[PDB]
Amino acid sequence: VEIPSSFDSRKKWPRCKSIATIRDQSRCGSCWAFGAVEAMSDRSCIQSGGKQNVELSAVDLLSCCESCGLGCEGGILGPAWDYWVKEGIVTGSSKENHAGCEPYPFPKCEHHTKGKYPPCGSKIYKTPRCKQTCQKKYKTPYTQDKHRGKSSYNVKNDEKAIQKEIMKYGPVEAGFTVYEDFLNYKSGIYKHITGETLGGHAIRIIGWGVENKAPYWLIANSWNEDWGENGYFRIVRGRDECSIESEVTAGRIN
Ligand SMILES: *[C@H](CS(=O)(=O)c1ccccc1)[C@H](CCc1ccccc1)NC(=O)[C@H](CC(C)C)NC(=O)N1CCOCC1
Repeated sequence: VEIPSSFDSRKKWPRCKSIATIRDQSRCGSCWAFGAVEAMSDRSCIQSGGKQNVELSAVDLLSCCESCGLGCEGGILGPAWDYWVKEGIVTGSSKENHAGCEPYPFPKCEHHTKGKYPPCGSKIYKTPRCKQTCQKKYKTPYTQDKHRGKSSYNVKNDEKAIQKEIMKYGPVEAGFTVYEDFLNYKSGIYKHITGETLGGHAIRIIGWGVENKAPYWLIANSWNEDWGENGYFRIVRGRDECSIESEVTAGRIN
């Protein structure tokens, strides 16, 4: 397949409401779980021809996956996608939207950037308990609100491979190395220039493009709409910038 100079999953599959959604981890290192449930939400819709049109619960995956790492202290992508395939994940919106089986317990906050929400600050919440209980207004039992994948896999660390994957099957989750200068991002095409490592971050790649000959990946961060470019950032594409092409993981419902 020929790869177009630009692609945006929001524009290809606009009936799928989750794709254009920007979420917020709040004061919790749950990026690993957000990147997953976001991409799973997008993909469940894309791959089902719009039959599933849900927001999958971040807290269910964060709190219930025992093999996924340390919860709010950080996680592991392979087991997150495996949990979706084997156990599945229920529905659940942000705290503020109070929708679905298990909405997120934690409120929006500003992540090292200016805005209308309270600053997140440096402290992290304890990983929520695995409650296995839909909110009282949601009239489906927890186990019966589960959405399951069929397969999961890591994507080849090749630019064209990642592009074909996104274009054909939907947004992917991707891990990358976060350096201090990432905290200072307001807009533009990011590359690492200053600052030391802050570990890793997991996000959702929704597309790609090119501006003034500079190619980039287009990515949804999970730090609310006030961070970066209305919740998104762009990063250099084609040079494994901060290992952005080397930790891609996704999966399929069928
Ligand atoms: C999310 C990244 S983040 O918090 O949104 C972020 C932090 C700083 C800069 C930019 C983004 C989590 C943070 C986990 C954390 C780390 C240190 C203190 C508290 C919480 N990152 C992860 O979950 C990563 C995911 C990988 C795919 C990169 N994993 C991770 O941090 N760990 C793996 C499990 O062992 C613990 C560490």
